[PDB]
Amino acid sequence: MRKDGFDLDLTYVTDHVIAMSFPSSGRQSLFRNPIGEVSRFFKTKHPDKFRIYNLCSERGYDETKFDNHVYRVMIDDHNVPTLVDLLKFIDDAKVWMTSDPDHVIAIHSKGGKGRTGTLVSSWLLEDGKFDTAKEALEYFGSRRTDFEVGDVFQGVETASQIRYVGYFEKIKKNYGGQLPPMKKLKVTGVTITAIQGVGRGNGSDLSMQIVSERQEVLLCKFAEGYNCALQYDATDDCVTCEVKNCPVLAGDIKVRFMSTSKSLPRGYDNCPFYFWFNTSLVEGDHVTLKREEIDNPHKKKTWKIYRDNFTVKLTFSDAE
Ligand SMILES: [Cl-]
Ligand SMILES: [Cl-]
Ligand SMILES: [Cl-]
Repeated sequence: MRKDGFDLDLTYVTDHVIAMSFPSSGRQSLFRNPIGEVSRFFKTKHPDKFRIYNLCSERGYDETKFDNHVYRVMIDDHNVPTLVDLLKFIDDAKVWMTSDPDHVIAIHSKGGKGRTGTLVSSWLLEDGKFDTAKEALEYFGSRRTDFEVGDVFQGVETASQIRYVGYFEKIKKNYGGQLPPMKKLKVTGVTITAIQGVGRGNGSDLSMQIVSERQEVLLCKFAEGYNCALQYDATDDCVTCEVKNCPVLAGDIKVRFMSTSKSLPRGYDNCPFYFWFNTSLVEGDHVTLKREEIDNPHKKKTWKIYRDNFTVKLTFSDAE
């Protein structure tokens, strides 16, 4: 049985904003579901000071029980909260932080990085500490790593996480802190540039899944023409796919690309590359994401595969 133990990692982002995590378990530990007991300690030994936010996956949410002093947010590892849930979090934090100058918010997630960073950086924007998502993200990265070099990827883990902090910035600045109006869209096309070196280099290994919040709503398989029609353009080093039968989409959308190619590595989320967007913040008839704006190609270790001009564009139709 060698070594067990409780390793509570606590990082003061500001004097009243804490990021907490438990980096050490491990495997079979006596300390199962530590949040309940950390909460119990706070309400006993430091009453009416700390409010804990527990950020956990769909599966991990089931293991939790309601707590008066704990606010739960459902977010999958290497993913983002719904924009609605992000705004609800900000509202709850605002109420807690403003009611008493001594009040502290403590944000917890398993890895103490991507999910925590998304919410902490959004909070820093709400409290006016920074004017831009980039500044907030870099600052949190610097606090959690104790390292000076400003890197947004030290603050969060994925490009969608960076996007969602940006979404909050836009909501605060341009929408009066309110959720933007619903926008209904259908995906009618996908275009991928710099396809050479990516799987088979011609799109024939690829499939695309569209997920609405947590439910698959469309699957396209490119080579086969399953809900689609693939065209490979060698002269422009790109693939374009007509997307067929897309249902009406609204709100938070996840797009995942899968491959039958052994040579194309999976990153996070059990796939080669993926991204999140919100339909309400789509401008025009498309969204185009560059290499470092896509989840997985954002990592330098994949740059021999996803080259400088690798981009993914979704083309939309207006659904009333
Ligand atoms: Cl419950
Ligand atoms: Cl792999
Ligand atoms: Cl239509």
